[PDB]
Amino acid sequence: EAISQRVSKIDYQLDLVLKQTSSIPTMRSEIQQLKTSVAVMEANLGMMKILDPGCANVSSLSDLRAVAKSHPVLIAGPGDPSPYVTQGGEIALNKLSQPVPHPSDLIKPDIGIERDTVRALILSRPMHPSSSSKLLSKLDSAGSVEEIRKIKRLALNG
Amino acid sequence: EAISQRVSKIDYQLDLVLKQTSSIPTMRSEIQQLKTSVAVMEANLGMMKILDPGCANVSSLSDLRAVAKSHPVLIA
Amino acid sequence: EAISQRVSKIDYQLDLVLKQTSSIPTMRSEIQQLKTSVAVMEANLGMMKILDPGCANVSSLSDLRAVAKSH
Amino acid sequence: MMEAISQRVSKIDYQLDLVLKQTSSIPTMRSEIQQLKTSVAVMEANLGMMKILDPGCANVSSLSDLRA
Amino acid sequence: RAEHQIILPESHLSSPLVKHKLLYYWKLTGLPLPDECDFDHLILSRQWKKILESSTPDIERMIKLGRSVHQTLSHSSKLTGILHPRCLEDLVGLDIPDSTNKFRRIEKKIQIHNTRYGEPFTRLCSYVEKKLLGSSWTHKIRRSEEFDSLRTDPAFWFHSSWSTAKFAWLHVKQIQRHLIVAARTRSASNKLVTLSHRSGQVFITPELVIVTHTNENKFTCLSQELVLMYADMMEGRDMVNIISSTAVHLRCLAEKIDDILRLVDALARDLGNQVYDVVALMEGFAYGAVQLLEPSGTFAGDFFSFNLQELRDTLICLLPQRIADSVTHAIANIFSGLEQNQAAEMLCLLRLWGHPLLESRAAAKAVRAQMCAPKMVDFDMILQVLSFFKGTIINGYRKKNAGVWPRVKAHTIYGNVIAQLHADSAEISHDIMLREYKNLSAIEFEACIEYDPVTNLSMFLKDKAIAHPRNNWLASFRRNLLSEEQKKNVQDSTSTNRLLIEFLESNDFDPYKEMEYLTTLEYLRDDSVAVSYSLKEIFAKLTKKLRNCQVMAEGILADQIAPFFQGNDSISLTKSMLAMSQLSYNSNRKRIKHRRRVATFITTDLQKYCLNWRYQTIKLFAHAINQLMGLPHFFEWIHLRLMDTTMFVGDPFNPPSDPTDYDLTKVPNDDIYIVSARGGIEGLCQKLWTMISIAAIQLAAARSHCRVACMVQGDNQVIAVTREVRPDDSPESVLTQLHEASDNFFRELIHVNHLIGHNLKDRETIRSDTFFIYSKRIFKDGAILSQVLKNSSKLVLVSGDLSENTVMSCANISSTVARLCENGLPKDFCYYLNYLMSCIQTYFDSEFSITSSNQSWINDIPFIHSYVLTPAQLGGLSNLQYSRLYTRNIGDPGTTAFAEVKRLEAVGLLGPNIMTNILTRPPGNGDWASLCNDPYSFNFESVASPSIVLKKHTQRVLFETCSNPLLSGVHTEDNEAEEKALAEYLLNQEVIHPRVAHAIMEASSVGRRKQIQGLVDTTNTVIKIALSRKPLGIKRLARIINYSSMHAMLFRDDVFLSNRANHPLVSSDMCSLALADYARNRSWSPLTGGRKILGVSNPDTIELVEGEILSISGGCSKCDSGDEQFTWFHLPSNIELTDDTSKNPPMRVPYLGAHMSPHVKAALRASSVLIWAYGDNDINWTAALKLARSRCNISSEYLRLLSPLPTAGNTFTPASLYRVSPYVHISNDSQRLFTNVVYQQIMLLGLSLIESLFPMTVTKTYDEITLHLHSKFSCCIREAPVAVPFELTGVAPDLRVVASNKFMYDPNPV
Repeated sequence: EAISQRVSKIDYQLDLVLKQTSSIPTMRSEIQQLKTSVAVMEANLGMMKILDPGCANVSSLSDLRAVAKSHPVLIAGPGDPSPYVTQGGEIALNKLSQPVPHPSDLIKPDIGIERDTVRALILSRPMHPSSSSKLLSKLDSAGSVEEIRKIKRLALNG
Repeated sequence: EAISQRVSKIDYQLDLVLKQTSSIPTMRSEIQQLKTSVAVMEANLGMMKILDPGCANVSSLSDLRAVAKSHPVLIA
Repeated sequence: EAISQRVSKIDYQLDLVLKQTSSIPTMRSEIQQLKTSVAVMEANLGMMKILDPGCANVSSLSDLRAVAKSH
Repeated sequence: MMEAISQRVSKIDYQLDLVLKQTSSIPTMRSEIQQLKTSVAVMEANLGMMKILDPGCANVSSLSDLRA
Repeated sequence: RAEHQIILPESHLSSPLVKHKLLYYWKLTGLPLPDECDFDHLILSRQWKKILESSTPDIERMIKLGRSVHQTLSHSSKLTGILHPRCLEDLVGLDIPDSTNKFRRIEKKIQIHNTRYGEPFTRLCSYVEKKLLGSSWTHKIRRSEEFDSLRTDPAFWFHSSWSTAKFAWLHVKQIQRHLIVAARTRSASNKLVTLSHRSGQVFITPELVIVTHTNENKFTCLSQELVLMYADMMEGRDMVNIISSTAVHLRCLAEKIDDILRLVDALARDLGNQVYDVVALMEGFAYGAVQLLEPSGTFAGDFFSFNLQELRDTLICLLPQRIADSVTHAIANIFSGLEQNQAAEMLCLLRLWGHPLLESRAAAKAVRAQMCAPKMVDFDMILQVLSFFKGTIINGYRKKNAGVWPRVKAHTIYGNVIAQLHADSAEISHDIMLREYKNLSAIEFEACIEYDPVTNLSMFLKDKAIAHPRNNWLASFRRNLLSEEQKKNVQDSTSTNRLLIEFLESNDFDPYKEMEYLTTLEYLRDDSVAVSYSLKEIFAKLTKKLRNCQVMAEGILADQIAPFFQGNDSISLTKSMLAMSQLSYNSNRKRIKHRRRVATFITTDLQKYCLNWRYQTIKLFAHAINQLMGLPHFFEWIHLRLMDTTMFVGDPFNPPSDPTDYDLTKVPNDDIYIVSARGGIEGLCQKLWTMISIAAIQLAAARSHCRVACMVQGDNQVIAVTREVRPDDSPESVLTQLHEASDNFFRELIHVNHLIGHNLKDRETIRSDTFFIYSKRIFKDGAILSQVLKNSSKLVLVSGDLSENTVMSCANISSTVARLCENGLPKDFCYYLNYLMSCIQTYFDSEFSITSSNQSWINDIPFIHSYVLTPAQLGGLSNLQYSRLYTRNIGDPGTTAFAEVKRLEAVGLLGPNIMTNILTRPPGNGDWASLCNDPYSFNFESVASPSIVLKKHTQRVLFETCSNPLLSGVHTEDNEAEEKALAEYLLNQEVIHPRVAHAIMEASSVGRRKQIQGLVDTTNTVIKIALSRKPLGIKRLARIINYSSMHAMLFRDDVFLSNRANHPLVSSDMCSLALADYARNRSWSPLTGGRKILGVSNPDTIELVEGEILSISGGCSKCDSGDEQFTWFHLPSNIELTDDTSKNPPMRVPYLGAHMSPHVKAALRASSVLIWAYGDNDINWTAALKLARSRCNISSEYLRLLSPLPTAGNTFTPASLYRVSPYVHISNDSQRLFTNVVYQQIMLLGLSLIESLFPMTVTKTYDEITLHLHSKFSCCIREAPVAVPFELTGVAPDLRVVASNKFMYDPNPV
């Protein structure tokens, strides 16, 4: 029927009128204020570039100036922390995650040790005796860190 | 003339915008929650002690002695 | 005259209630996961507040959300 | 003769509403997706990137100096 | 005076060696101090002008000794005053000829013992083993050549290197102990002993022993415990040199030890106090020498090289570089060539150069460095660990409570996965904990776990030394040494400062009132708490209240929260270790998806573990448990108290060096102090830290996608990264996947421990495919790796400090010898080594005694033979039977002692007079109370041990002033008389049963009072208080002092020197349980009246069976003799007992052997035992209800239904090495009767004979070995008696009970 349908259609499109004109100027202003409130959180988190040794404990300090992710550190303890920062604002950690007042402490082989260990490997592992005598014989002949390593990987493969 | 089933498919189609505009004011209300919650957070993080060079936001051991002079409180 | 305005009306109504109703539940679930990603912001700030010994009487039976709103 | 005036008011009402709702509902989506991208930068600079300092008293000063 | 002859000065070192004690008696005497003590901080600061003006006996002896030593050294040169350890090489080689003659007097008598008794000790060991292995082996019975060298050299103890100094230090030790005892009583006698040794004189006083050398004009001074340290180490290294030279698989170590000793002593003179850094490295070389024998080339030689580099890097700071090269070359030569066992053996060399001298300053610096240090942890890694923490609590509470999560604060469940898993109440897997760590880290809890504060009560009855409060802290030091302004501050000790005593005097002790010291934050208001740190290398002195809350929090975590984390406790710490090392590659190599699993192992070294925790890292982990208990602030007390307090290092002889230190809140973070200790204290708060480390280990296992079976007791973390491989996969792929997974896991474990603040090192830890370390025991390939030579260094010659006790001192040697037999030494060696050492013991106590009689029996050599060889139950001293060498002490002792006496007579060792004098021995006192408290026993006349007497006396004295509301019904006025009356009621019946009455009285409240009394801490400083507040008397104390004499004379009178003309009807050729039953009946006859004391004796397991190894043809001459009741033991042929595990038959774990209050379980135990013993009728139930009424509060209709079935219900030390016992098959089919106690012992006897077939010099097998332990043709087969029921004549005693105590009563009617 014409009238009984037109009444319900007019009522529901008035519901849509009440949707749109309240939905737009409120929600768009609220998300602009929402973005201006999340950007001020983004701009209040002062990074500090922690320069861990981690596990790669090489020399050449600038490498750990290079591989140093930034972090917003949060003081959760009593006292003064200022003798653990740097002109520039960077805090270097120990292997125990301890800050250190001078970051030069992070970056701070022989031949007798390696010969001793490979002799221990030859004498101690299961082996035919003449082959043990052979590898001991061509070990006092060695004279570098290299080619002791050749004997080391030769003994461990039999 | 007969425009009967045309009006019937109109009656069919208005239910989609019925359920979706039914869901609209709930989204608007949740934008109102997120505004106040993000406002509380940006109020908080301005007074936390994130370290900068200058080190003026230090607490001492006197705060532990001063705050622990009472039975512990409940904030919830 | 009535049939031309009628078909223009149903064209406009049909395609716009296609695409608005297509757009709504998508933004609905995104405002949903904004809630569960903003709740853990207060939760982690309530975790960060109680690590300092300046706040040790903040008794553990309280809410970390409430310590975020503590001030 | 009344339904003509009725649908004449009706079509401009329906079109005016829903055309002034389409061009807000779609920038609503792109703006809220830009805002979800925005808050993940606080989900990392506050959550992942956060380290907890304790200025351990590695010095020589009395407890009454540390109780200051 | 007899009061001063009870708490004797100790014979072995059980205390730290303090430097400034020795320097006090050095400066106090007149001598010149060493050059390294000229600018010392305590020497220069003290006012010695007043300290030397006391003229106590403490100082005048030192003055006379400073005059006396100074005369025999010239004025022509400078007197050098060498301080320990720079005087090690001298005192190592000390030679007093006097004490050498005085011990060779003993040596001659031991040579007489061997010449009179060596062939019957051959006959015993070649008869018993012949009997148990049958006549298929009677051509293969030859003695071991550990026994034979012991036989040809009787004086092993006297003819080794180190012996001539071992004589000297034992002599100087006993002289100084005698001088202390004689200086206790106020007298004016000769308080000085001078001895003469090769190039010099030795001066002995109560305090110092001073050794001089005249040719080099030097002298060393030693404090009281430093001569204990030298005396322990000389007989330690000499006994090592004995054992490692007479044992065939160990003789190659004998040079390698004698080098490394005499080497490092030479390094003592220039390194000095730092040579123990070289001694602390000696453990890593014994580890790396095991790590040289890996299956693949990876991990082989890494840690040996690391220790060798560290040994070089320490020696080059002090030595010339040529000497560091030569020394490092020597160390690397010594620890190479060794087997697996022979590199486990080099761990003996740990205590074998002694202990460094300690001081408070240099031990407080090493705590300020690592405890007042800044840290920076990762919050986002705290969340990843806290995720697994909360997830593990969730799954533990789920598994404990039938599939229910804890009471979550439900508005904090974030995300669609965790809300789903709560809504199902399912189990979080580790992957969801890793992925959803942001959501799972933020979940809260409500008060769903209800604790129990005093759960254990044994930890409150410990004697932990309590610091006096911080206004009195200078009472920690000797008031002789405080300056005058600091003497103004010390008050008097009203308390004893003991947790044992001040807990029992505690009026108004409520546990829940005392936890409010913490939860209400009053403990941090409290301006009286001072903590004190110990001198060590785990212990601290707290105040009273804080120590109480410490023990409560430990108990609550230990019972409620910690078993959530699987707890990773006697055999469960070695079944879950021996089977964990079945997961190495070499344990399962017969076979080589989801059909096989193997592992590789990481034993880790965390640097300064317990004191790198911070409040910032543990706060949230504590927060997740304060919520789960309903507590505001409980489990983070440690850091918040130590931040606000200042603690110091506690030592009497180490005061603060500055004389202007009055108050702790004004001292600088300096000399002995620690101000605002951020870190933990070791031992304290251990449960929470163990749980955080388990969460981090599981976190890193999940971040590299692997499965981990860890075990951690602090920083003793042992991780077995596993990988499941195929039976048909190549071995290189298996050992590649394992090493890849190990590298990934180790990298992530470094990473997750670094970000919470814990350095586990890359090189210090020990990764291996084969072995791992736990409690200094090395587990390698499904076996435990031998420690004979650690135990040989503990083999000593005095044991006990309560009297001159020879019985306990022979019991100590007996146990240590049994422990050597467990680590794999022959039987015939160890038994006769026990005999020779008990001879040396009983002659060592005659001489050298510090209590000035024995001359009648001490030269009677066959008496001393028959005395240390007769078992201690029958009267003598031999606790170590011949049966204890094969199995464990399960069973009846009396039958075993009679079986030993029957064997010793049957071979001709022990005389035939002595067994008959046992059988005719007059009875003793006899009680119903004593027979109830000690079944299996005899009523022979005996004297009471001073340990038992003084322990019982202290238990009775401490519960006199017992005034706490808890444990109030422990000590009553008639708690003795209830025991006497209850024993008279239970025992005196138609058929006397002692064992079941022991079970009943132990179950009832009388045994409950006994059990709670037996939890107090009877240290010697507790016995001193309980003697100083109620003296022992006159007759008891004279029995204490003359105990060894009375015991020896009692054996001499009763059974050795006796006539006993009325010999009984019992013969000597019967089974020994007949003689044990005759002796129990005849002994208790003036008390029993003639009734058979029955239901006690068991057979002897050796006596019962006559074993037989099969020959080639099969079928035994014992089973061809008409016998089919035996046990089947099978051993497969061709077993390589070493690394080559290619073709071994299946190695398995070898044979080792609800929901109510435990008061109710003890009550139902009483009901079950009473009804099964004395029949089932309502007269018995009338009394059994009354007995169970003492413990619980139930009624009679519940007891008749809740009563259990009538039953038999009336690392540290592994039971052996397991070499062929993992490979032996057991079939108990043919013994149709005994399929209990008998077969549990016959199994272990067979499996001990099988591994006694093969020594430690044999790595292969060559035949299948089958045993038939036949027992039908035995004298000890006797029928079980017919249980004729009856009724308990009379009424049970009243058994009064307090209902307030939860420790003793259960008022809730179940």
